Amino acid sequence: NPTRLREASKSRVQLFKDD
Amino acid sequence: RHLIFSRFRPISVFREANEDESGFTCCAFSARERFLMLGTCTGQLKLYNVFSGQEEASYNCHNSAITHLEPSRDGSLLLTSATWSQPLSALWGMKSVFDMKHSFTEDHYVEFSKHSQDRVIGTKGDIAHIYDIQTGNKLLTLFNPDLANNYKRNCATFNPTDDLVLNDGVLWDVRSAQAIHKFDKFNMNISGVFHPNGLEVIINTEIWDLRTFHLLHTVPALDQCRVVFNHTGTVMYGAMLQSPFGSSFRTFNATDYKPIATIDVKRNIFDLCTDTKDCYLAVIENQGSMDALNMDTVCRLYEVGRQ
Amino acid sequence: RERIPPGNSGEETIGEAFDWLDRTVEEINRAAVNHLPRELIFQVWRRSWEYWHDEMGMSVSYTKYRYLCLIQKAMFMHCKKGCRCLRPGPPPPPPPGL
Ligand SMILES: [Zn+2]
Repeated sequence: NPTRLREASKSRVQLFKDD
Repeated sequence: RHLIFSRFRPISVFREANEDESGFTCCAFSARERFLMLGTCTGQLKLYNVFSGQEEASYNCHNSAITHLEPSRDGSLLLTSATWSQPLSALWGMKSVFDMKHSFTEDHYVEFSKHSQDRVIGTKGDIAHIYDIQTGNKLLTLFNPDLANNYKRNCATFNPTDDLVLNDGVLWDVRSAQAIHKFDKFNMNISGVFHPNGLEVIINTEIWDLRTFHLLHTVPALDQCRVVFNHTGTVMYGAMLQSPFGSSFRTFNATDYKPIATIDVKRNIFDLCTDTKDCYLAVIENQGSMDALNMDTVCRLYEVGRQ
Repeated sequence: RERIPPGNSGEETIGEAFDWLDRTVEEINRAAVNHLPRELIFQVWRRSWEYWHDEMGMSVSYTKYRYLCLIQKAMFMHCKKGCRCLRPGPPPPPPPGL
């Protein structure tokens, strides 16, 4: 998945928290 | 001086903005002190605006906990060291873009030369390496197996004029790459530091005369402490490393080595740093334990000279 | 005023973040068994899993991440005391002006 974290308005932690 | 440096007053707290558990491990002021720079346990670096408290940038530097940060005097360069992941140290640029310039894959500690900052001194176990900043090329390695003290926390370092190097308790003359003196060993850990005055060497509890190698002072309250000087070399801060981290720091008069104060913070102290104005002190402060699955670690900012 | 470059943390992709997490947890474990007591590692792993995965119902990714942060701190403490024990780089800067 080539979407940047900034594009998604996510930090690493938030990304892992959501799933 | 004994009045001013015995009074400290907390004014703010910085926490990692997006985390449920703050994980700061290291702090330093930026070259012009608009920002506090904070390393984290996962190898990122966060910059907070001191005035407004806002986080303004996050960088990805290493794959393990930041242990050391040093901005260059002009603010165009930054040195970092980490914990277990290679490369352990590196050199970053801080102009229009944040970028990596050089790797020091096996050096666990790293420092700029002191007079002109055109060089970096690195430490690998008992060995010191000196690098040229432009090329990255290794200029020399200082090591002598017959003279080593094998201190557990060895950190090589330049003297203020860049003509001398202290490494593993051995004075080296840089120009000739010859060992000049080997200091007596009285502890297992601390390898030692030059006084900014250019006249003394401070190794754990022993203060030696740089010219005559005489023992000048014995300062028992410095035992196992990690030492930091303020900008003018008039005051020393120390925090004890026996979790073995102490919960106090001590201030000392840097000209006669007399104690000033002991300040109990009721948190384990991981690191600390001072600005160039003696206005603020920043402290990395931890609470909790592995047993509780909680190691919340925050940065507290103090006003110096106010109670 | 002092100026600083824009952050690059947000320039990592979603895919590479997940791979970073998987790869790093495995590597920290292999490294830590040469410095820390093996049963300490096993104990923090199992307790972290019971609490955040089984009890709080968080994802395996979140669970692994809370665990990694604890081990990174343990390693930090070990190396600060002094240690005589027996791969893709940083993401790119964002494009300037954007
Ligand atoms: Zn070890």
